[PDB]
Amino acid sequence: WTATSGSCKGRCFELQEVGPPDCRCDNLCKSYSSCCHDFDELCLKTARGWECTKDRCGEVRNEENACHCSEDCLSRGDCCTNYQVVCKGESHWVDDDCEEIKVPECPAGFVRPPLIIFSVDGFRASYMKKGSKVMPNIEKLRSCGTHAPYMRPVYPTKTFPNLYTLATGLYPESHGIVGNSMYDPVFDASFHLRGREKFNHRWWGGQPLWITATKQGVRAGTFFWSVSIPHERRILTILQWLSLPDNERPSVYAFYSEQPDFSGHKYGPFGPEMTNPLREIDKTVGQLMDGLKQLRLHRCVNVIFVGDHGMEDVTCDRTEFLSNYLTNVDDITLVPGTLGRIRAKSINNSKYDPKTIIAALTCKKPDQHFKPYMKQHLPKRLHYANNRRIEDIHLLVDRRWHVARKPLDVYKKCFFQGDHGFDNKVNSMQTVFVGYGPTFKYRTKVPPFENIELYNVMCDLLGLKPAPNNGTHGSLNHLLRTNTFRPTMPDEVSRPNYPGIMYLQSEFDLGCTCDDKVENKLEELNKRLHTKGSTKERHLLYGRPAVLYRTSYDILYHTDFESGYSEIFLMPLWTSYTISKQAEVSSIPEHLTNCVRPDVRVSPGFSQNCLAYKNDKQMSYGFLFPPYLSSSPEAKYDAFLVTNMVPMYPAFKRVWAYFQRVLVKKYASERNGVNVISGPIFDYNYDGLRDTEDEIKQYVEGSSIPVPTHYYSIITSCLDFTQPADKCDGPLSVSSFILPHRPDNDESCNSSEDESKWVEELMKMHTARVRDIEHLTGLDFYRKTSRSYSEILTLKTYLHTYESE
Ligand SMILES: *[C@@H]1O[C@H](CO)[C@@H](O[C@@H]2O[C@H](CO)[C@@H](O[C@@H]3O[C@H](CO[C@H]4O[C@H](CO)[C@@H](O)[C@H](O[C@H]5O[C@H](CO)[C@@H](O)[C@H](O)[C@@H]5O[C@H]5O[C@H](CO)[C@@H](O)[C@H](O)[C@@H]5O)[C@@H]4O)[C@@H](O)[C@H](O[C@H]4O[C@H](CO)[C@@H](O)[C@H](O)[C@@H]4O[C@H]4O[C@H](CO)[C@@H](O)[C@H](O)[C@@H]4O)[C@@H]3O)[C@H](O)[C@H]2NC(C)=O)[C@H](O)[C@H]1NC(C)=O
Ligand SMILES: Cc1nnn(Cc2cc(C(F)(F)F)ccc2CCC(=O)N2CCC(Sc3ncc(S(N)(=O)=O)cc3F)CC2)n1
Ligand SMILES: [Ca+2]
Ligand SMILES: [Ca+2]
Ligand code: NA
Ligand code: NA
Ligand SMILES: [Zn+2]
Repeated sequence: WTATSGSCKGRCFELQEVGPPDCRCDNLCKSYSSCCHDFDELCLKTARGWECTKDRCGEVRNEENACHCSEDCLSRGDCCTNYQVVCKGESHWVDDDCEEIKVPECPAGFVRPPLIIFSVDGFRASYMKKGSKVMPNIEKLRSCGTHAPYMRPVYPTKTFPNLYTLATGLYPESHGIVGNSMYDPVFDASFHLRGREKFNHRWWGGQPLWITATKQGVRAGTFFWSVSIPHERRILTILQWLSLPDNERPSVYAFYSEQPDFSGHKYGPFGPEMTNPLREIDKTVGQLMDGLKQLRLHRCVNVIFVGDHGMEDVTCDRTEFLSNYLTNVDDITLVPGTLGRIRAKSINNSKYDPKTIIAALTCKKPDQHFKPYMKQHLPKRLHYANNRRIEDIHLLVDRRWHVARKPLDVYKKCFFQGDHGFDNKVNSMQTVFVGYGPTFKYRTKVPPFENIELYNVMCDLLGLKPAPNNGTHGSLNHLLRTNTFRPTMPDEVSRPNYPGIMYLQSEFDLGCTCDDKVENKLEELNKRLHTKGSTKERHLLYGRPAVLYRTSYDILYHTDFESGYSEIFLMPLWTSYTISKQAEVSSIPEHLTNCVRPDVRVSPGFSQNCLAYKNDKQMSYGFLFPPYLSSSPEAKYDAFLVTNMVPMYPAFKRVWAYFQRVLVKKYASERNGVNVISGPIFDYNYDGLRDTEDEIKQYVEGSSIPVPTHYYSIITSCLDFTQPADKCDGPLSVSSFILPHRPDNDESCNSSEDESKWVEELMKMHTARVRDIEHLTGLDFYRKTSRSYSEILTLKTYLHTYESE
């Protein structure tokens, strides 16, 4: 109930929302059908359009007009955005030579540069080049300000998840808006685009920028706009608010455009009908910039031009239908489209088995344009699992395609030629970033970065302390002229032990054999110094990682590698080694095929044993430092130590072996040596964070040897590849992965073929950021370099995506 008898006389676009049954005059009132009777009349004036003309210049103030060309308009702060161009011979901002903004040039009374976030729906990254001739204002912003070639959205690449990730710095799994459509089993409620339930605050986790602002005494314009309010009115309102008294005027503002997304859905991302939408957005940017210039705010305000996601070509003919795989199709509900989420139609149906459903969707047609996944087997980079609103069954849909339940859904609901929501590494989903203003840099290209990092930068820009979030603060300091956050390395929590030789062979009863009873003084001096760390400068190039939780571990040195061996988990947390360009691959000899040797530095009671692996019919074992790459026949013995050993399913061994035997050498050739740090990961509760001992759900049969859920490797080299990895004077180059440790290769449809036809493809799917690996391990890499910490942070957030240019 709204008693709409009240008025918006002098309350138009009020910043503070008033509580029912008083009527509302804010920029959201329409959407809740709650505006006062006169709102349209007073607040949505359209008389005479949006631009001054020669004859209007110096006119008599007619309050009915949408914007004003009178002489008093500047002081009221309600002129048309072109008033000074037409009525005072000033130039449009786009026609002006751009000039470095070394410091904020603001009016007196401004306590900080304001921030204007100009967000655009479906603004695919490639529009910056491909639409440049029709977008001169945006193109000025881009070239004079700071820009990245693209910005990576979060998965799913939909609107609501991404706009709210921009607002909070949080992954959808953490903020809760996990799709445009959702069901919450705890609430027994649903969330839709249409309707009212999306206005309840229990859906919306984390702390968005405007609340972070308000709580620290920085005033915020309201970010949301009702869809009926034209774009021109939104700009004029922002400019009106900027004219307000110093004690009332907000410091942070948001504009939103529904274009180009709206048109892109109908006409495809590059349809000829798309040129006009891009023209109008650019015209809107020009209106804003011309307004800021009239108010002498154009060299004061920092403007962010940012998109939420891109757009792909998708038509009805390219729709896979679950009815061509599943017989039981009525007993399930599907969230459809560019991603698939399946749950049961009724929880009273006990016969619903998600296992048999996954199997029925697995490699069934030879060109199948989706892959099913238990949500916890989704690549860790998507961070799309740890929320009760994300269904256990998920379908990652191929770019260009759609998934529906039945054919009736497609022809009872061809209309669209574009869509989005796919995997966030897909080029067509990439979007834009431009920063322009005194606090941003001048004519600077920055590398691609993920949208989860902006929240921190927008806080920096406003002198705010960010709420806890998934950004890595300082990873984008290179966007800013000043105002930078100056971060410290986390303090190491657990210091390592450095065990020497403390145990005799005969104390070990592992059930392990090795064919190694093989016998000088100078060569025995030589092997001790390898076991005290003479080649550690070689294999540990960036310092040892720091352990940031309480645990008990040992550094173990060897000729070819160095490990941090966990006594609690009975394996390394990490193993570091360097393969130069010149290094050579040898085979595992016949005498050492099933050789596992006791490590005399580590007690029997903190070691694995071979008997457990024998008794476990499902589980075999592998090695973190690969025997294949031992530097000498003598050094190869070190690779068979029990402390280099880890549990591996035979299906995963195929992957691991190919990676170790072929790809590691390949990368060293292509990159001029590589440093490799490999290790296990335990995420049984799929929260993206290192598991404690008591969260481990599976052990090797009849033992305390915990089974990893994943295996990682960080592959580092010199960005200048003319210098070898071990002698790099400059910036580093990194690529990493988190492979799921799975007992079958059902994920790879071509896995019965040779490993050269599917393994590298699987690793690409599971590419990762070092920062991903850090959350999952509690480790901190790159502790000792000649590089700045900010540069290291940027490097830690890098993702190698394996997409073309
Ligand atoms: C991305 O960044 C985010 C943000 O930094 C990271 O998420 C944080 O991770 C922390 C560790 O997991 C987590 O800390 C916990 O806080 C609990 C209190 O949580 C409330 O308060 C915060 C702060 O205001 C608030 O933000 C939370 O909001 C969540 O929940 C509501 C829904 O109820 C949503 O509105 C919102 O979307 C958000 O949901 C998301 O997070 C929750 C977890 O909080 C998930 O469950 C959801 O699926 C969703 O992803 C909350 O309102 C606190 O209760 C926890 O304490 C337990 O664990 C500690 C460990 O120190 C233990 O010592 C205690 O005993 C305690 O256990 C007790 O409860 C247990 C279960 O009921 C039980 O087992 C025990 O026996 C005890 O009874 C914990 O300290 C923090 O909340 C989240 N924050 C957010 C916003 O998600 C995220 O990790 C980052 N991701 C990556 C990959 O880096
Ligand atoms: C979603 C979303 N998350 N954050 N934003 C704001 C936001 C963040 C950023 C940013 F700066 F972050 F880039 C830039 C712009 C915006 C404005 C988006 C906008 O005006 N839209 C039209 C209205 C619809 S839906 C609607 N739904 C819930 C509420 S409520 N309960 O939270 O009040 C109110 C609503 F009207 C959403 C899209 N939209
Ligand atoms: Ca969108
Ligand atoms: Ca975990
Ligand atoms: Na076995
Ligand atoms: Na297979
Ligand atoms: Zn859309």
